[PDB]
Amino acid sequence: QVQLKESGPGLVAPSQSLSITCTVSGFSLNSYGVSWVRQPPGKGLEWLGVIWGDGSTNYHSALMSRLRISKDNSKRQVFLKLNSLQTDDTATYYCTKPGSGYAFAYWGQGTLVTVSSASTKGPSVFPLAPSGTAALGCLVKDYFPEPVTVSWNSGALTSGVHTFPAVLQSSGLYSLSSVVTVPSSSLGTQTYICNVNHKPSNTKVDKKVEPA
Amino acid sequence: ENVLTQSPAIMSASPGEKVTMTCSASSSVNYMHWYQQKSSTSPKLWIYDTSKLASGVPGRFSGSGSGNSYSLTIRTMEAEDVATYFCFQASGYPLTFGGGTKLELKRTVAAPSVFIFPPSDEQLKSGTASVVCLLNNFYPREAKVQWKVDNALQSGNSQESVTEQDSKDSTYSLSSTLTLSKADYEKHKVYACEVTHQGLSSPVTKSFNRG
Ligand SMILES: CC(=O)N[C@H]1[C@H](O[C@H]2[C@@H](O)[C@@H](CO)O[C@H](O[C@@H]3[C@H](O)[C@@H](O)[C@H](O[C@H]4[C@H](O)[C@@H](O)[C@H](O)O[C@@H]4CO)O[C@@H]3CO)[C@@H]2O)O[C@H](CO)[C@H](O)[C@@H]1O[C@@H]1O[C@H](CO)[C@H](O)[C@H](O[C@]2(C(=O)O)C[C@H](O)[C@@H](NC(C)=O)[C@H]([C@H](O)[C@H](O)CO)O2)[C@H]1O
Repeated sequence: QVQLKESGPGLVAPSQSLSITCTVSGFSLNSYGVSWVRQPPGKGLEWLGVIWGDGSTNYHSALMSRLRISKDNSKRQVFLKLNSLQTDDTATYYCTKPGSGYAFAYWGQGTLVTVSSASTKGPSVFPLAPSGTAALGCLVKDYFPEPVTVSWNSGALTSGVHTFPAVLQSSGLYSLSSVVTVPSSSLGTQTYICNVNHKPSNTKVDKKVEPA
Repeated sequence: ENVLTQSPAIMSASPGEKVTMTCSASSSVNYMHWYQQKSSTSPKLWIYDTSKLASGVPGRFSGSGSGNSYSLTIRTMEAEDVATYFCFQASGYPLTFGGGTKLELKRTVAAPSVFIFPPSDEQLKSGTASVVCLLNNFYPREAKVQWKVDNALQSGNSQESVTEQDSKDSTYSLSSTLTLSKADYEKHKVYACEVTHQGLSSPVTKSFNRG
């Protein structure tokens, strides 16, 4: 069971440096290369570099200068350090193991990294109240950085839920809606709570949505 | 840099249709790889050395090509094949990916159901007013929403957001949010949302009166 898992900061200032540790298991770093790939938000994939079994390294030429990859074979860890951070280093970073065809056979989950100088900010949560079928929802305004997760009645309500991707406001803050359609008959008896979690500001909010 | 251009960027297919996307490389390589990615989670290796299937990949998938020009093919499109597919070369540095080919499912036209939400009394106490128009369960993607306050057309004071194709019924949904200041909201009466869409013979309007 080959596994990789990244952990890094989530939000760093430009000109500081990004440090990400990949913690692996189920293969030996002495014998095997680990690569690093990133995905800017809503774009495709960019390869960054590799550290092979022998300790040697190949970096992407756009970055061979601001990037270092290193490891500790004993601790089961690969390290990525990227300096002189720019706004376009904002991205989800993965580590990968090359296997078949030297193509990336195994991937970690990935960590979102947002490059900005601004401070964290938890969202306000407002209800979108209902008027056969009724629509109701939650508006999640003015948070930074990504992500938020939304659920309804603590995971018990998934049928009919649309949670929108987050939109960037003029403030430079994010905003996002989650809606759900239910039968209008159920408005009297049933209880709709939306469960908004912003891990970066440590915010949890449960908004009972009521009829208008 | 071996730039990998994928054709097309975006395409759709009914269940049972054969699909073929291509990857076209600026420098000749001898082996092309493909990943599949679903909705922001980690890419899975899908095809390596041009035509070998990775672990887990159904037989309906194959790959082929040489030199400058490769392709991935699905014998018969299935619902669980909705993803973005990336080509990849590891034949020279830097290692490079395509821009991806996004594969979505065909289905019939469906008009949106349109709902409109006044701003909460909760939000108004805080000094801003967000008015939300919901367009629900429509196909295809393209949909014009514009706003009217006392019949005056609004412009660049609203934004749209869109779901990925829904995995039960293959439709989209859209939220439009008109932003105003508390004061500006409070000096008008009729807020209206006019949606235009190919499934509608005539555009649908939803509105409310402020009180
Ligand atoms: C051998 C080589 O040159 N490797 C390069 C690698 O070249 C590939 C690549 O360009 C691909 C395209 O993706 O084209 C060729 O490979 C073709 C197929 O893709 C490939 O599947 C096929 O493999 C054959 C193999 O030849 C047979 O022997 C085997 O029995 O069957 C398979 C299946 O057919 O061969 C095809 C060609 O005939 C090229 O060969 O490209 C990458 C970049 O993408 C690197 O440049 C590779 O070279 C590495 O260079 C570094 C230094 O920069 C090291 O020298 C590294 O060696 C180690 C390491 O230090 O980590 C040595 C370790 O012993 C080794 N570990 C083990 C257990 O073997 C590891 C390990 O192999 C890798 O970490 C991958 O996990 O590599 C070089 O590999």
